[PDB]
Amino acid sequence: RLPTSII
Amino acid sequence: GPIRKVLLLKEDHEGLGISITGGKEHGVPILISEIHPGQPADRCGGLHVGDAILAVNGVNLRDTKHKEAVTILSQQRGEIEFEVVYV
Repeated sequence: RLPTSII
Repeated sequence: GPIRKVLLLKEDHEGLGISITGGKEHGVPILISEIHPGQPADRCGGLHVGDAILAVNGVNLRDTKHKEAVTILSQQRGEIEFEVVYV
């Protein structure tokens, strides 16, 4: 449901 | 918890060293979900999994959508100030 981004 | 200001030092060849979740379109804050070992966020000592990122270098992130936050966060260079809170 929730996006994850590696930054 | 208390709102904290935390300084992070990043070199130009590296990322921040975090994973973020959430965003306004999901009704939740930008949250740190991972601190990658040895990368700038880990090294700075003051950022942790579960912290909500309220602002970076004075830019409010409390109402940003996920991808807005990614763009803003990834633009920051050098000595970067975070405003965060662990709830």
